[PDB]
Amino acid sequence: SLNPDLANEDEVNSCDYWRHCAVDGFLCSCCGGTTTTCPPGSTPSPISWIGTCHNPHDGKDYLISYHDCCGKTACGRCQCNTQTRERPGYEFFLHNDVNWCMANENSTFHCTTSVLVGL
Amino acid sequence: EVNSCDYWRHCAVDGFLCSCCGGTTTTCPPGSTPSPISWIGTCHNPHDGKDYLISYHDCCGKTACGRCQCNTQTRERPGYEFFLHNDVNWCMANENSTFHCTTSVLVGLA
Amino acid sequence: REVLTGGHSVSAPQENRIYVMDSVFMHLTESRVHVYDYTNGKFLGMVPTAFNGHVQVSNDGKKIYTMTTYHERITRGKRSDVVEVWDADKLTFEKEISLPPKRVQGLNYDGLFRQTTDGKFIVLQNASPATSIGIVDVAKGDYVEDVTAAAGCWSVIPQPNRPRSFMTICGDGGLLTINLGEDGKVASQSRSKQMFSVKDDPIFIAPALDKDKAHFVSYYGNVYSADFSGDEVKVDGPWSLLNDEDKAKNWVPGGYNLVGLHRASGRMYVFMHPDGKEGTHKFPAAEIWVMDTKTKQRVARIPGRDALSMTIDQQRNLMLTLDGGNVNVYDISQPEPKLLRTIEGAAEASLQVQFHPVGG
Amino acid sequence: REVLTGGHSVSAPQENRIYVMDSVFMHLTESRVHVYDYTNGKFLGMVPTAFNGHVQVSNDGKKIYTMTTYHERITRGKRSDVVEVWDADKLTFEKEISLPPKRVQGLNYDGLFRQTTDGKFIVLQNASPATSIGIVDVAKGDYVEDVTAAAGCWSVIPQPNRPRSFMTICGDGGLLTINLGEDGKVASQSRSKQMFSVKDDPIFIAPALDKDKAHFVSYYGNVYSADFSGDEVKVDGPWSLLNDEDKAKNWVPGGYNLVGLHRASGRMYVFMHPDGKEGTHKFPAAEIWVMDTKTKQRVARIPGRDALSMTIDQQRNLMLTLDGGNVNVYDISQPEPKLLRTIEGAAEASLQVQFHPVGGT
Ligand SMILES: *NC(=O)Cc1c[nH]c2ccccc12
Ligand SMILES: *NC(=O)Cc1c[nH]c2ccccc12
Repeated sequence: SLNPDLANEDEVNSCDYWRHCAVDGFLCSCCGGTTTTCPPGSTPSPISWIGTCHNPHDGKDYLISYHDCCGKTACGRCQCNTQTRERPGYEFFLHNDVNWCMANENSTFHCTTSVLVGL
Repeated sequence: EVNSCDYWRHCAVDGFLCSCCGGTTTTCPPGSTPSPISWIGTCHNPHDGKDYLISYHDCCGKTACGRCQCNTQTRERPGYEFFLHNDVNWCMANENSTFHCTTSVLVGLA
Repeated sequence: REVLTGGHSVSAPQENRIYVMDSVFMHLTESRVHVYDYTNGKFLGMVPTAFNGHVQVSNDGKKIYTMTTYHERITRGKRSDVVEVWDADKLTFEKEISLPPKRVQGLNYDGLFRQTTDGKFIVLQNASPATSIGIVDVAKGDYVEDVTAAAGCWSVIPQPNRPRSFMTICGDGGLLTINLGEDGKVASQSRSKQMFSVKDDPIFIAPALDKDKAHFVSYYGNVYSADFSGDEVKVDGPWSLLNDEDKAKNWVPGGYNLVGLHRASGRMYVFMHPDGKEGTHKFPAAEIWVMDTKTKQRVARIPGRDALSMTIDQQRNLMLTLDGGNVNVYDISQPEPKLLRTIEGAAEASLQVQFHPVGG
Repeated sequence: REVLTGGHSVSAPQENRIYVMDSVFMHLTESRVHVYDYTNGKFLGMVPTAFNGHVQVSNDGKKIYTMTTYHERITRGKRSDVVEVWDADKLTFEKEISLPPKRVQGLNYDGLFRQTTDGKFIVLQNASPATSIGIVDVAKGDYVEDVTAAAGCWSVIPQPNRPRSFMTICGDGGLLTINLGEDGKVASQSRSKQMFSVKDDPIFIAPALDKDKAHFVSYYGNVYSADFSGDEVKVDGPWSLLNDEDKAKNWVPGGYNLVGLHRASGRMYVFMHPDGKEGTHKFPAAEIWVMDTKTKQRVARIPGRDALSMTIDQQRNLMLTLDGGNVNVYDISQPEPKLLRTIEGAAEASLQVQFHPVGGT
């Protein structure tokens, strides 16, 4: 449940995959990267929106950091717009209608993912 | 009729018709700049049955209009007969070469 | 014989024009504003806005303002955040105004790029990710103030009853009010009491804006208000958009620019859908509800056409709705909106449409 | 538990890779190269190429070269035409080479952006609209100078039997051959006799390219040849692609990068359609025809899948075809091509696909 690299790609590349519960953007795993690796030539964001998602496979709740990969034009693949627990900009780090590449050397948005922090 | 790719004057348009972009067959949409150069076509007029020279000037310096895309090729030829050729950007010599839309300017009888 | 000419003005009167901000998210570096005639659906022109542009029209109707980000080589090189002033009739670039490299990059809510009622100052949201509000003096073509008082707040709600005042929603669930002097620097400010519970009943940022107050709807279908008829904002709420039957099918609001106020009647327009639950706050409208804000009761409901964003024209009694690609034009002169037309393919990915100002 | 990292190389080995040049004509300022694995249709990465990018892979397979146009403010400000060198494995930018502000802006025919056989020089089409050929010295990262001798000609056909020679097709219906010195300047040139009638039998610019000769098809379904095995080019043609039945149904070629040659067998591949007439030269393929260039006979015909452009890989005996959005992969090791798979949604608006080079010395 916790190791997308061992899962069927069709499963991880779906907006319904449990950890993608507050993703607004193109899944990096569909863009030549993996859940935890930027596509070649795109740069991880040092900041992100965050939140928790429920894992119905093990029945536990996990903290997720929705980092972007940046400095390449829009990947265009696997667009998701899921919004579990997402809140407006007055709770800024829970908000996904802003470009989390915004403080990168080049802020062009390429793709987004869901990085597993912990329980 | 004039916004249709089958309109007789549009016989060598490869681009977006300016008349669908806030312009007309012979005026650029606001804020886009005519190209001083163009490809030319000879198109047949189905009304009077005469053939007319058309000058396919582009309007330039704004991003793609995206409406009324045509790709008609009557009498069009490759780049070795360059002024009959329509797979190049006729905005290429403008101050800003970004391609916005294509016009169909009637010059006169062939 | 014919000659191709440029230098032409938009072919329809200002009063017919609407502005569809197309993010073109699939190719977000070529975002643009599409200009349409709402009376007949005719495409009138466009303004290019590079990466994730934002747009507004000057209150006096003369100019279009854009906010965007450039880089020397797009995906590399030095960043330039700017405001651009464009002529509203020629759709031509006039002036670039340099901003610090922190202008908000995000979806096109109205409140991220606004202006004072008097039109002399542009007021915009920054995120570095630390938030502040930037003030641009239009006449001087300069960035003249940076409102760090607004740290931890978000979005700009102008006060239509004052020349250079606006509010913002803060992390305490209250409003910060900023009154700018005639130089664009903060002249005074005030903080309201808490209006809503950030944790328990979050509001959508989009105001239903009257001349002297603003209403806000919440994720759970309540309504809050901020009355600025005086120097200090008075806050209240909640009242509920929902009756018992409504609650039975879990109706809640959803969308982006999701509400509107018809000032003459006090009718508030809100996009709603059934089967609400955590995660549905941006779902397309199943219905539009028409609420009487005086009686705090619904008066009508109509099909939502999957709409996500709207805007209101007060003087012609019009509501536009937008589903991402298509714009619906409604007559709202009477309590039940009447659908007049749909403009299909007005955008590829737009969450914001706005009317040309006519009110001076 | 996890950390997002960058600096990673393309996941599939070079020999699996193809490059689909997406013009994104609807948003032509955000054109890009999409890198795919042709063996399984997997999307591997991409290279951004601004306004109407062009692309090729270095002959040695190490770098991707792009050519594009920037402006300081995109739709206003100073113009910069460039070639960029990108690392093939990391898909990262390495070097910009400044060009004069006249690089060809147009659809992605192969011949507009090429390189010498030895890989030392990039050879590109300029149009101001006056035409000339540009020479870029890759090692030095410099533009050498305009090949003015090429005025009134169009496109670049490298000679694979010489290290720094190429040809161009001229308005007189002949070919101009340019031989570069080690410094990338013109060392000598020659002009062929007239190959084709520009007025009566215009040819498509896309060559079916062998090591020492190139074949060209015409709007009317004739074939012309330029043989450069000897010191000067020998031209010939026409011969007809068409038998009597074919002629009766008005079959003619149509497409963009519409031909290919499998060098070891001499088979030429051509996109064809029926009901040909003035204006049909860019119509999608009703069929792909496979011709034996030695016997001048057709040896196969297969459904065209509305293809517009193709490319051939000599080292793996493959043909790729492309309809604007989808890429079809064919085994061409026998006269009848065999369709292996289709990669759907490789591009929004591409008229050019190319293999990552393997071998080829
Ligand atoms: N999660 C992201 O960073 C993707 C994203 C979502 N909305 C926007 C708006 C502008 C740029 C990037 C965006
Ligand atoms: N010629 C035109 O008006 C439009 C057009 C068609 N193909 C291209 C390619 C690049 C730029 C403009 C183009």
